[PDB]
Amino acid sequence: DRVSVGNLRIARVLYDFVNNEALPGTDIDPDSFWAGVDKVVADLTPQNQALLNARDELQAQIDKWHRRRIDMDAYRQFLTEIGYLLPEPDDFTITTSGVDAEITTTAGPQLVVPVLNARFALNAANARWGSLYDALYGTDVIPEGAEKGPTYNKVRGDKVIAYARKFLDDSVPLSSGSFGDATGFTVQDQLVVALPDKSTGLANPGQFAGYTGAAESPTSVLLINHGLHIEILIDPESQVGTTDRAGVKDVILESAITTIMDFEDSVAAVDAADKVLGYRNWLGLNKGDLAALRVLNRDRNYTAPGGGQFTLPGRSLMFVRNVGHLMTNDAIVDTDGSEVFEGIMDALFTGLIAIHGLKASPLINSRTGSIYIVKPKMHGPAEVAFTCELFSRVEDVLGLPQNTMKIGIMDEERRTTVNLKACIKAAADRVVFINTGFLDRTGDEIHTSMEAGPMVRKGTMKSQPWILAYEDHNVDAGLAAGFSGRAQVGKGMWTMTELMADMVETKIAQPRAGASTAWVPSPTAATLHALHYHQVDVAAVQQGLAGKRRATIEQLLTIPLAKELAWAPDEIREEVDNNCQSILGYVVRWVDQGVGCSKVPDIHDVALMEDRATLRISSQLLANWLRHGVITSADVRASLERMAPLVDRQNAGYRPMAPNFDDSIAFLAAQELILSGAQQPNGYTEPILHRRRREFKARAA
Repeated sequence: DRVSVGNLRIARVLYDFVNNEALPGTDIDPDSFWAGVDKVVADLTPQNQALLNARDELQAQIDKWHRRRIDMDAYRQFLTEIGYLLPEPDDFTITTSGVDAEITTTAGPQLVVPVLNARFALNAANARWGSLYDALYGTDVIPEGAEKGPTYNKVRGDKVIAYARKFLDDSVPLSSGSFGDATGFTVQDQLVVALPDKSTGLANPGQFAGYTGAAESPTSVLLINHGLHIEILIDPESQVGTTDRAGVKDVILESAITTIMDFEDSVAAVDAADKVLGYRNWLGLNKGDLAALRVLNRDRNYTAPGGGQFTLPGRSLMFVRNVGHLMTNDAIVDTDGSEVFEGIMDALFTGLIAIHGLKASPLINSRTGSIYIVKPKMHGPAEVAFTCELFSRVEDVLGLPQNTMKIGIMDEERRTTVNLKACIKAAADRVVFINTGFLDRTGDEIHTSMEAGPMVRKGTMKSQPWILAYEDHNVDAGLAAGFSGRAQVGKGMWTMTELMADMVETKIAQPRAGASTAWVPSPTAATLHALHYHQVDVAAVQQGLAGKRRATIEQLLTIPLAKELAWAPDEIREEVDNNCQSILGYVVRWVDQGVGCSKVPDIHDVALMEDRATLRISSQLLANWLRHGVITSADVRASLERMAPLVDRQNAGYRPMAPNFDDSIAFLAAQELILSGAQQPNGYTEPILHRRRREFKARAA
């Protein structure tokens, strides 16, 4: 079933894929590459294993501590004693180089898409440019007599048009009058726009940055604001442009400035066939020839306010997100049976692939010659140090100069949060971002303090002292480490796919909090969230936050215990009902269809775009309420059974779970996640999930 190379037994599909598709073009000797792999896996595996065991020893110690008991003073002293809370390093500045300006300079939206889905991955890459009009018309941003019918509704149209003209006014203002009264654009020398009883220019001429067509009647005017590009498309002959008083047919926003192709929480990849699919798609993006023709967009040409032709990138600068340290995968199995660590595997294979995106021989990702890898679920700075070591070993096997493989550190584990400055310092010449999330981090929060008592409800976690301090701490640390002109400070994902008006209203808080990037669920959402980077001068904000220490180690460690009495019976029911629905709705699709991400209607029927992290939080909360006797096993079974046919309801378009639950592999998976969730390492969900997806796939054979 396998190819023996050194002490490794590689799955043939994987072996064949690396040799036939990946290796050619990289100037890496196939046999050499394979011994390289063999070497790295043997060398780094016990360290990898050492790190994983340290996690369990720490959690055990913490579990016992709580069981013998809150004295927040000795608690913090205990953590220090065991090596969980480490000493905070001296002040420093990251020194990472050869990084693209999308990362170092531009604040903008950031897309995340499951790599296994070439259609989504294609749109993601093409989402760097996005029509504002389409985004406004199609979503609930413009309210509905402007209803969306089977045909275009001109009423909705000039509402769209009005909104856009106002956007231009706030973003690239004219010295006199508004864009709403524009009648035409000309390029005298510079960008002059004709008003009815006037003619005016850009209040700051530097905002003009190019155009197309002829200077007298340009086909489009390129504008720039806060490093982001705005393009007004001008075609009086077009249907839209015929009714526009300056012949404007559309406004195009530079939107998803970067994208993350995800091998982690948004996919289901449980054996060697899945991984190859992922790697193959990642290959196609890097060579630049993936298609379905819908091709990757080529770059864009323009004319400076009196000069030559310059080209702007037309694709989203791509990061890849490898899996984390925990999992093994039988794509590579050792001589004596043991599955190799998935993360080590990802570093070599996605790193090898990325080499193709460094040159044309057609499409290039990084222009400065870096490979950008996001690493998730690290706990503490020894774990960061190992990842950097993994990368340096890989860059040797690949022939790449050291420091080629950049790191984006996800801050989503408690032991990383309280040692963030040191985690950053361990990657000080590789790091190109940090980022915060609600979902994994809360999962970890619940699991680390599982034994201390029952946690507050899920909806309530969003406002807890620990999480507010954690968000602020992330930014402070990034800024103090000198991120402003160097790396991204990122914030989490907007998960309500349909609530775009709501998104435009609230998600502005993230750049206001000094985040240079944040996550959006789609190309449409990317365009809309780009509006926020125009309103908010992030570099200004980041400059204002300098030297500020707005979160103390005492605040970070405030465990979210519910106060006594707390809830009335029906509130508890709603909570478990809601959690069981989230688990089922997601798990049914993960196990039966290997679809890691899609729109799962929640209890109140909102379309949520959640990944595996939602599993982690929902399950850990229930296991917590189980452990402290808030609810019983008799309670949990009940809801899980009640919600099961309703998930079945929300899935018309599949194999029902009700009424014969005990023979549904998904229903068993979801149930296991609850009842044994307290036993899962850091409440991770992969172990139970990977097992069951494999189980189900052995029903399909």
